[PDB]
Amino acid sequence: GKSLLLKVILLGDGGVGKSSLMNRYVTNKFDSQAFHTIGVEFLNRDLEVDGRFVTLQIWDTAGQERFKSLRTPFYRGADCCLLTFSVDDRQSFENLGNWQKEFIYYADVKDPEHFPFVVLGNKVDKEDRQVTTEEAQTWCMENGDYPYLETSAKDDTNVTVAFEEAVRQVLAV
Ligand SMILES: Nc1nc2c(ncn2[C@@H]2O[C@H](COP(=O)(O)OP(=O)(O)NP(=O)(O)O)[C@@H](O)[C@H]2O)c(=O)[nH]1
Ligand SMILES: [Mg+2]
Repeated sequence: GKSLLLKVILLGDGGVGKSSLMNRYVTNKFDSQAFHTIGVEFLNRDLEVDGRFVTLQIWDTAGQERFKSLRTPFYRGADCCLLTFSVDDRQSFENLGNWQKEFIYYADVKDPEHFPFVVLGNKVDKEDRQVTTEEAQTWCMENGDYPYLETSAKDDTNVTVAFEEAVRQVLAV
């Protein structure tokens, strides 16, 4: 019959790698000189998870605060939220709780305690990390027991796994 259509939405500070993550996963391409997203964009991607056929509709958003008004209307209907930071940007990590809360409010999330969130620490390939695997993981345990993954759009480290996990989190609810 039909594939299961699931809507996942990437949220996180400007520069973290959201569009690079979506574009690495969808078209196996990476741009070193990626330009700020100013609105929203979605790309559909087909996969099989646990021998189950899914269409993942990945919504990309502007991470910058000036474009908040453009992205917030598109949060509603998301089946999962990928809260994204960069391992070389302590502020992006510190802003996770803010992203999480902005999602729950504008997505109109009735049951936030059970809503599927996945946290991605991107840019793991880069040498000077400013945020430790341990503190990232501890935050995720303490703030809802969210699965955490370290990713690199650049090297294609854990990108497929992150998006598969988003699907698994959805199917487990
Ligand atoms: N080293 C490295 N650079 C990455 C990685 N992912 C993205 N980048 C780089 O980081 C910059 C920002 O990427 P981008 O995908 O545009 O980030 P964004 O979160 O979508 N930004 P915005 O919210 O403003 O649209 C680009 O120069 C891109 O090449 C990664 O895994 N590793
Ligand atoms: Mg972008």
